[PDB]
Amino acid sequence: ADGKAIFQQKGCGSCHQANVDTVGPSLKKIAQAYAGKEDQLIKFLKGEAPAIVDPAKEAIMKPQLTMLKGLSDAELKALADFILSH
Amino acid sequence: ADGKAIFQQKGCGSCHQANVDTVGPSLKKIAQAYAGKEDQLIKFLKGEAPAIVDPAKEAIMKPQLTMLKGLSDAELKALADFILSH
Ligand code: HEC
Ligand code: HEC
Repeated sequence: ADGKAIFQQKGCGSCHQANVDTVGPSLKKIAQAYAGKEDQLIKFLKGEAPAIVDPAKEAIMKPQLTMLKGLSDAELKALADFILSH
Repeated sequence: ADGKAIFQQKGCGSCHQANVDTVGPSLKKIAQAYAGKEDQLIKFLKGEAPAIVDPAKEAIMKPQLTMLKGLSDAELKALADFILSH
């Protein structure tokens, strides 16, 4: 699986730039928060774990997770590993 | 159906403020573009009609439409009529 392609095509980049906080936190910031926590990042992406980066705006991000409900666990992992690479 | 509640809960407001263009066009701008074109706005929301407001960023908005695939046509109309009210 291609985490970069999934990220692109689900429209995530609109709120998540690599190195700058905008509507959502940067990928760099998310990657740092979830360093060594890949399993938890996958859980988050499933709606299974709490926001740990910007809880003030948790409810804004939550609905975006609905996009990901067609992905396998391997694809979710690939998406997580793309995020973590930043 | 409650178009305002649908808008809120699908997370649309993150990119669409009432009166200011941000990541996406303002609701006011969209409402003006689709004045007298409710049917076309509903088609757009279904993935059925082209972007007429900001075609440069059509591909950014498109994936957001996937959220709306659980809505009835009446609910899509309510969402359209909430947008149009601006
Ligand atoms: C409409 C803007 C928007 C879009 C589009 C968006 N996000 Fe977010 N995202 C946010 C906001 C706001 C936050 C901060 C709230 C939070 O931390 O949960 C956030 C936070 C996150 C976080 C950190 C969660 C945490 O632990 O705090 C991850 C991971 C994430 N988004 C992934 C994604 C992915 C993957 C996509 C594409 C499926 C996506 N986002 C699309 C707005 C967006
Ligand atoms: C990640 C930011 C983002 C989110 C969240 C978002 N949009 Fe958009 N939207 C855009 C962008 C960028 C445009 C400009 C491209 C375009 O006009 O299609 C746009 C344009 C539109 C338009 C005008 C389409 C046209 O004819 O040009 C409508 C209607 C719209 N969005 C409705 C919605 C609704 C309803 C939701 C919630 C289900 C939503 N948007 C969520 C970014 C977003």
